Amino acid sequence: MRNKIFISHATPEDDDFTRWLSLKLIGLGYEVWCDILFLDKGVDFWSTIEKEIRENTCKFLIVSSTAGNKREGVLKELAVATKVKKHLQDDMFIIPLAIDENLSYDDINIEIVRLNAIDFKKSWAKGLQDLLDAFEKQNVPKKPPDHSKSNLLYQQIFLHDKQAIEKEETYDSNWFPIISFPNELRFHRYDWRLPKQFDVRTLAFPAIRYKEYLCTFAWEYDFIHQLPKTETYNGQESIRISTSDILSGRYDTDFIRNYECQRLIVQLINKAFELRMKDKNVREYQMSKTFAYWIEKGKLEKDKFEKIKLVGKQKNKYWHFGISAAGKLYPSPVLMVSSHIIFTMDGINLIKSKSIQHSSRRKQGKNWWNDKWREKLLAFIRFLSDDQNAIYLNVGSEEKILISNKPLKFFGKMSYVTPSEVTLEEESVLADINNFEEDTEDLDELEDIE
Amino acid sequence: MRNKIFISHATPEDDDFTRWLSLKLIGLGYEVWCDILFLDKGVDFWSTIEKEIRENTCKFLIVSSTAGNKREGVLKELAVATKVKKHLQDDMFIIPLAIDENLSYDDINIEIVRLNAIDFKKSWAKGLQDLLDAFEKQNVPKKPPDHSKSNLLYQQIFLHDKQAIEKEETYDSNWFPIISFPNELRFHRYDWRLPKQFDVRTLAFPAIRYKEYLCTFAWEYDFIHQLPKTETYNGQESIRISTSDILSGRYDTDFIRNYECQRLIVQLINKAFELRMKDKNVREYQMSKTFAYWIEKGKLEKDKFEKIKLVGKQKNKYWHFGISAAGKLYPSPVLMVSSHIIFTMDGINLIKSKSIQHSSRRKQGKNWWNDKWREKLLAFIRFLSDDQNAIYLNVGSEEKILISNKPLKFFGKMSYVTPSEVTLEEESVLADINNFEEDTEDLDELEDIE
Amino acid sequence: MKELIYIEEPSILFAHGQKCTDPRDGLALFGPLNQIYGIKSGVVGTQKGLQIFKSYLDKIQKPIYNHNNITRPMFPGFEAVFGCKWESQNIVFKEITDEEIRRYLFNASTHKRTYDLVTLFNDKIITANKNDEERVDVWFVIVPEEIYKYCRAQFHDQLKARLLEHTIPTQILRESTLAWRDFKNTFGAPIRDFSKIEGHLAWTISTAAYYKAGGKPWKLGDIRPGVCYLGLVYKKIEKSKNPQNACCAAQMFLDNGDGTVFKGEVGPWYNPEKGEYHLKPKEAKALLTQALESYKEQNKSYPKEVFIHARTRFNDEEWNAFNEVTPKNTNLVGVTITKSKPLKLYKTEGAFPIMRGNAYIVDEKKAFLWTLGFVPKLQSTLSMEVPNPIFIEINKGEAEIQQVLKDILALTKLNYNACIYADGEPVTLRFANKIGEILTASTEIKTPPLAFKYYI
Amino acid sequence: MKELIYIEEPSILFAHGQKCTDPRDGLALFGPLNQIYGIKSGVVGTQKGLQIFKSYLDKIQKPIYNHNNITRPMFPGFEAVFGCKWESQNIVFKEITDEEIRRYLFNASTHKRTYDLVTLFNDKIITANKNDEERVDVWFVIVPEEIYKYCAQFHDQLKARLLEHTIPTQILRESTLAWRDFKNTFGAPIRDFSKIEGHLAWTISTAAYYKAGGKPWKLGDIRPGVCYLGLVYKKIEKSKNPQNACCAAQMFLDNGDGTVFKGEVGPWYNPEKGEYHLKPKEAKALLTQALESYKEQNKSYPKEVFIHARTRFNDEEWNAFNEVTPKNTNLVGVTITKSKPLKLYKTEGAFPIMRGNAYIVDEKKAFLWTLGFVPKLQSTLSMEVPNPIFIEINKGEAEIQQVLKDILALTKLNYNACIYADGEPVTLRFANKIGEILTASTEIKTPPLAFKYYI
DNA sequence: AAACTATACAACCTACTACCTCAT
RNA sequence: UGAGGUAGUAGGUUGUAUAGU
DNA sequence: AAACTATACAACCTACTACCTCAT
RNA sequence: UGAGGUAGUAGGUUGUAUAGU
Repeated sequence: MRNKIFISHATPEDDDFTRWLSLKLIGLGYEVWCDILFLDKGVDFWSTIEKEIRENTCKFLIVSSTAGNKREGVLKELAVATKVKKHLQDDMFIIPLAIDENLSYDDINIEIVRLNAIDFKKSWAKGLQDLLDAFEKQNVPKKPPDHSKSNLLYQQIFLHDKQAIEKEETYDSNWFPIISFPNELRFHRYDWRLPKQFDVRTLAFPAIRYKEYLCTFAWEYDFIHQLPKTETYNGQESIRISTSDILSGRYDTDFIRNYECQRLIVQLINKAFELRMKDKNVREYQMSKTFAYWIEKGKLEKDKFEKIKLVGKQKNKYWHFGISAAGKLYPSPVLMVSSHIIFTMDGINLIKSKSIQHSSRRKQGKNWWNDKWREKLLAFIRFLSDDQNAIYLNVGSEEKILISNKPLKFFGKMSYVTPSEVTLEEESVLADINNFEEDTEDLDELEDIE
Repeated sequence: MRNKIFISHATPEDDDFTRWLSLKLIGLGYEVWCDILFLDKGVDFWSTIEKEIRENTCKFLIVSSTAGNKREGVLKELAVATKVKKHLQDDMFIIPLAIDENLSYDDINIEIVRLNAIDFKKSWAKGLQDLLDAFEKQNVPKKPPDHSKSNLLYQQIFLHDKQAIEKEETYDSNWFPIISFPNELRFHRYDWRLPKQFDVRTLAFPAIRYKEYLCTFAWEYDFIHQLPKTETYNGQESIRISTSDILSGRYDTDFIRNYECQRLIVQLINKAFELRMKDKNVREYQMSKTFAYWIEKGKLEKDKFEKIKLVGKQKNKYWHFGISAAGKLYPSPVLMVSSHIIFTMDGINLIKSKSIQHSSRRKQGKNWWNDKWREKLLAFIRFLSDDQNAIYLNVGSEEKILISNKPLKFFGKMSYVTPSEVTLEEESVLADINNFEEDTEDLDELEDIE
Repeated sequence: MKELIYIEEPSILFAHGQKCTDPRDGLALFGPLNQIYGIKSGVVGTQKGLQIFKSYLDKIQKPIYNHNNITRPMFPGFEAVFGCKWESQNIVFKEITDEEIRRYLFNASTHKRTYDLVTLFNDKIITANKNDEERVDVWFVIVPEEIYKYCRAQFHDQLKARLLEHTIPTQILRESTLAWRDFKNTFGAPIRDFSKIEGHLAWTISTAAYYKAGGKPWKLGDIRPGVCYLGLVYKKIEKSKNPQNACCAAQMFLDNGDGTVFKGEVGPWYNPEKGEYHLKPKEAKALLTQALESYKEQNKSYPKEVFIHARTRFNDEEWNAFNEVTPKNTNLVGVTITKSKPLKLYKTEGAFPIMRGNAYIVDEKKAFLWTLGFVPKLQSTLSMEVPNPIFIEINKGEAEIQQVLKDILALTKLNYNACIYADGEPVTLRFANKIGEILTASTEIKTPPLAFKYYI
Repeated sequence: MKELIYIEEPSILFAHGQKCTDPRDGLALFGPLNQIYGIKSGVVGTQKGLQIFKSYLDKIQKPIYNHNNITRPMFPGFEAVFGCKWESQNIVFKEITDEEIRRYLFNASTHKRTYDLVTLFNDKIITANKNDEERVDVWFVIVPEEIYKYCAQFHDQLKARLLEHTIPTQILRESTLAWRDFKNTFGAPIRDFSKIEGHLAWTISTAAYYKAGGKPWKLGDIRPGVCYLGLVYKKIEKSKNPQNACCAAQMFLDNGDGTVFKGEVGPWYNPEKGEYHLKPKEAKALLTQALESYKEQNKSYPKEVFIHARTRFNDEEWNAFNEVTPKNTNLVGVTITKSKPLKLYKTEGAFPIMRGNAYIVDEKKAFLWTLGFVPKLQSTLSMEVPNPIFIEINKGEAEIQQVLKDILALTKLNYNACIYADGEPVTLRFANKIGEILTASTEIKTPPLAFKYYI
């Protein structure tokens, strides 16, 4: 019965490296013999060294360092290891270990040249796993008879992943760019034709009172239904600006700066959306700065749009998905869309209290996950559209703005492996962990929720 | 059954370390056999050593010191230990201890080379730690720790010559009591018969100006030779107060309080001593607060008196001995005497700088002890005694004061033993540690000594 | 159709010159650098506080396991992971009587009630540190449920702030934290479901205690010489109707895991109407002069390149005030970190969201970075639902976008109050909120300590 | 005929409830009572000071012998004696260059040099305590000898201005622990320790363990509810600044802990009347401080309070003391002095009186021979002939043998030095140090009451 | 409004309370 | 750590500069 | 001493920086 | 830990109560 592991290193050097490897091996479930621990001072060495070399050991390990290169005990143990290796006919009996990088591959004695060296140079964890990968010293610990295997498997087999991997994967974002930007941004210098008490909110087309100018997107002869004062205004007074120069920043005039041009354009594109989206008869929930929009019961059939559910029911509340869009211009002509989710009690009116809404939102957070979010958002975007590749914006009676309904897609050079679905349960467990760590004045709303 | 720990070593060399190890081992529950606490004098040692080694000893501890590898006795003990460890067929019997960092590992005897010596060079605490864990790995039967037995043993063996005994020992002090005091005081109401510019110290006999009175110890006929106008004085105006009432604490009048009665008494005692020993013609020294005196060399025969040594010369400097007396009557009517030594250059004049005098006093202080001090004190008092039993004072042409020349002696109930003369040299080393624990601005006066 | 160029996860140095990405696994494998000899713990509370504290420390003495070490690795017991001893004996106990607390509770003012408890706790540990003999390194204050609920301007900030002058390290532990067995509501479920994360609780508490002991748990992998990182706090002080302005501060990480953190000015300038959080030339000069002198103190040389982290944009007059105090060989870089920008990259097919380290570059002076998400080591997501990136901008200066991305991805791995793999914001801004809240809670502080054990 | 009564040598407790007489042998045998896990030492000074501290801190790792263990017991080692940890690693270090010292040495005011050098050390220590993260429990300061020979007390105002931040520190001279190569012009070490290395190691180790936080030894015999109030009477002396009376006080209650409070500066009786008769307000303030601190640290009222001082006590002060104290308790005042001469000489042999002898002259006044030959040490602590101390109790019913044995027990609790005994009781010994530190800086209003920040 | 003369503290006559340093 | 060295006053002596009815 | 029509800050019209809350 | 909540300001609009030449 030979089941011991022999470690040979410089007496006063590598005591750390040896004692570490040494212990770690005894904690992994291996019987390991070392000078520092088992051969404590007060015992004889050489007779015992010969005894467990020729009777009890099964794997020989030498720590090759500059200090241990010419230490006498190291090559004495190496000579007895070579003798016992010839005795028990095992060409893999000596497993060398390398710690010192300053030495070359020929400075060590000729006994270590014949055999491969386990890479312990830059780090010791990969060296430990390379030592474990060796035959006759495999992951099976010393042929374990009875027990004490749960701790070691919990260490080794359940903590396998340490590095990364390379694979190509495709992600789609939440952004939606504008396809065909309109040619002309129109300014109407109404001057005395705009009453002082009139309100920009009321008109059915985008507009900004810019000093004495009204900066709109459509013609000047489409506001006839709300004031009869337009027909005295001639179109040659109104000025026109091509959007290419203000998109490229080339348009530099004292009237409107380039960043002021961008700010005006983004304000009217935001206004133009709400308007059309509102013209699409979809309901409306108040938010702090933007507005929330949700689908009511009875419009979407089967709770299925492109094989994706959008509405739902749990406990005694119905939940409706939604969005809130706001564009920008700096990286691309792109309109963003943010994901929102609004609940109700019977599908007609909303909750009276916002705290109930926030509580029920975070209650519904853990129920689903990323693919469901993407499915609901994409189904919402395709339901908002009427064509197949854009969205028709009711910007004017002649000019439409087309925005890419397909979200922008990117690709990644590096990725990871796809595991089973147990890690989703681990992520909901982590949600419960964040429940267990942070909490502040939660008693009153929990008591009042019933 | 064997449960005893054997320690072999150089008795007069490793005693300290061996005592520490034996006391710690007997305090931590291991019963230990050693030649310090057990092998006292008056016993046959070798037969007991062999019997305990080969009958009841389970482990052997040899000290590998510089003196522990050439003495014959430790070699013989190691030889019989080798014989008994060969009889038991156990290699865990001889446990070497190496305590000298100067000892190389190749000088050590052959029976100690094979076993790795337990380190005791850099530190001792982890050496005891590894000795203890080696002992408990070797499964020696142990007793629960009981430091009380260690306390009893340490009191028994190491406190034999170092404990006080019960014997009567006689001591004599520096206190000299008056046997005879003048019975009355003489308060002289001279009033106009004295000048206002009169300094009372110029009289031949003690007196103190006191309101309208002149207190003294002599009659009115004493001051005739110096004051011509005192011949018209009438003695009936003077008042007398019995000193028994004052010394017994039963006199308290409106005129003089008891506190001031005693203060006047002790004043006349003090300057009576001063004037008396001025009349002896012993030279004076200007002490800071009291009056110091010293005897000229060349007067006493052979620099001796009753075979005692009083004056001398050390390094071109004649040092003299002297006393200072101040009356104190609070516990008893006793005249005090305090000793000071005075240094002269040629035996006539005094050193100009008091720093030289202080340095010479402290330099010559350590060379003698209280035997010489008692001898010198008794010598000075016996010389000052013109009489044989007491001192004939000089306070009055008639009334006098007689204080005995022998001091009051007291005896103690319990005392110690008398050792050899190593203790006085160790007190000189104590003076050295008093140098080594405090020093302040010594450079200039040490440089001025040459 | 563009790409997200990946940045490798930087490693953290451990003992014996070793590096591993996960601090929990690395601590269980190798251990910390400087081994402290042990800590003596002083506790203030009731008898139940002593019983719960002693039972919990005895429990964390022995090894304990979670449901799975995928998220939280094993806890091999305190001695086997840290190397120093901390047992039930030699614990200093300072009495708290419930009679005086109940008498103070009945007053109508919660403010005077908080004042008298903070006065009581400060008095107890000040007379502990000013006349007792035994050394107390870490003070563990425990509060029960009645005080925490019926006195709800918080305890922790003003406690630390009034303790700041005397330089005492202390740690506040709720009774809910270490007594989850019987912290039960009316239904029956524990409020603190710590049953499956006792390893996580032990890891966090032990790491905080060892950091407050005085030993460094882990250092950083690679710092180029002459480079220091400054994280500009702009914690908005909120104390009622005083002339408010701003109380900006900074955190410095140069060559170690220790942050020399100094106090910014009280801020009598740039009122909230112009509250775009800028520096006066005098105040900017003082700030960078303190940074340069601290670098000269702790490294005995002058820095080559200086980083500035912030949450708001910079200007030109602050920068030309900054550059007149820097030497001509130095380079200055400003970094803005935002969290409110919406950009969610969903995954077409898979069982996870986008992983950590995938960064999106749009220009040389600004780019996105995903510091939160999946990591192949931990095999789980630190986030929930879909993670959110952080937007990084270089407002002024000349540098490489990959370099600042690498530096921020390295800096986000130095959390010390919690033993977590990573956090969203960089730790220079994570520590910013608490250092500002502590320094702006008490008006009496003039020159505070720069070591970080007195804040977390 | 009058004889001399004997007081037995008091015992000092040790680890595991053990008692000995000599603290050095007991430390080598048993060890301290309450254990500390270790200490991280910090040093401020030049690189020469760092290498000298490392060479000593090392040397003291190894055992050091003396000529014999009868008087000078051997040093087994730091870990062997105290059971703690001390090494050359994890030592923080702050350096000082010689350019500033050479440039500023040529000034005309020596006190300005004392001020700026002490503030240099103080701000280095304070900055290290307030910015670095490594814990330091003791700070060891090495001073060069050029500033000692060319340039009121250094450590006095050093500890005084460090006292407002509560940091323990110790002062180590360069010639103390580097005496091998520090000789005068002749060629001999004027600070010679060729035989005394054991005492140096013992004293340094005991002071370091006391500043560590641990308790080396205590005294055993304590009846329920007795407190000794050693009243400082060291006179502050700062010229025209009205010194009057800056009396402080110690107290020993249940261990060796010394909880010293700040007595009032005391505008009563400016030094033209220095008879030290305390007015009722300040007297009751001092007593109330002692009584309230006893209530805090022991929860029970004191049955009997002892007062140690060096001058006489009069009636109005005592009546002021009595009213605040309740009806049950008893108060006694004890005066100790050295100036009274009574030297006792031995008839035969060359040895002194033994420690423990007592001479009684009345119920109120008595003597006590604290110093002299000791049977255990087999030598004497005193030099030449020992000088006793005069003990007298003013008023208050108590036994004279009790107060004699009480002061004899109190004499052995010196913590700065590892000596067998000193002459004066340790309350009056710490009196001078607490007074010198506390009246070197008026600018402190609530000083700490511990001992590690003073000795 | 003024005879006698001690007044009301006060400067100081020999020795008690603490400091402070010189070196063992 | 102890013995000499030094400024300054207990506490009731007798010289400064009054004022009391 | 007072004619024409702008100033002098400055409150306020759609929007971006922060502190506080709820809950897994 | 991140998504919703309130106060209210980055930086240009036009309504108040004076004064530039």
